[PDB]
Amino acid sequence: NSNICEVCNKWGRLFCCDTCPRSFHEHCHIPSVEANKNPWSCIFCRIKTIQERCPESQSGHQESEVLMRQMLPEEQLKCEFLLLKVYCDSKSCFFASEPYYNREGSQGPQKPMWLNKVKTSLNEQMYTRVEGFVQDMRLIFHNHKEFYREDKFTRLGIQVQDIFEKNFRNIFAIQETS
Ligand SMILES: [Zn+2]
Ligand SMILES: [Zn+2]
Ligand SMILES: [Zn+2]
Repeated sequence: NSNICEVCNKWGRLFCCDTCPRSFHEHCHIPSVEANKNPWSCIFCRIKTIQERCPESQSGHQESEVLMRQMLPEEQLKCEFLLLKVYCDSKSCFFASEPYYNREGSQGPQKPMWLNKVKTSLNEQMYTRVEGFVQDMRLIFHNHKEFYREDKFTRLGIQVQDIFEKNFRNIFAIQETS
């Protein structure tokens, strides 16, 4: 197994996947690494199994159809994995914890949102459709763009949104377009 966490790239108290060489901090994995379970398979491995069981699941889909899907166990898992792929980028730090807004010439968003809030919402099964999770994720970056205006810091929102959107298209097998 790797000697650094797959998500934050640090050493520490690491749990090792039994079916792949990745390792995780307990609360870096999503869901948090399960108490017992021998063997244990990481989210990467669990997603790869879904694909392998249903190869046709990789054919292209329309985003509108994916969004309306109910959050059954496979869709729950896919959203957890997509959230984890965002935390994998170091720039996610800016969006992880609860923000506050006090900048001359700007007003804070009406509905603040942040990664750890989405993480709790998934854990608590608060989303009934994929659409709920995707709307909160996109809200994080939209709030950031609106608040930071012409400050160059706006670009951090564009960057992490791009990581979200690429991973969304991969994980949910969105039909490729020009
Ligand atoms: Zn970690
Ligand atoms: Zn694994
Ligand atoms: Zn199948």
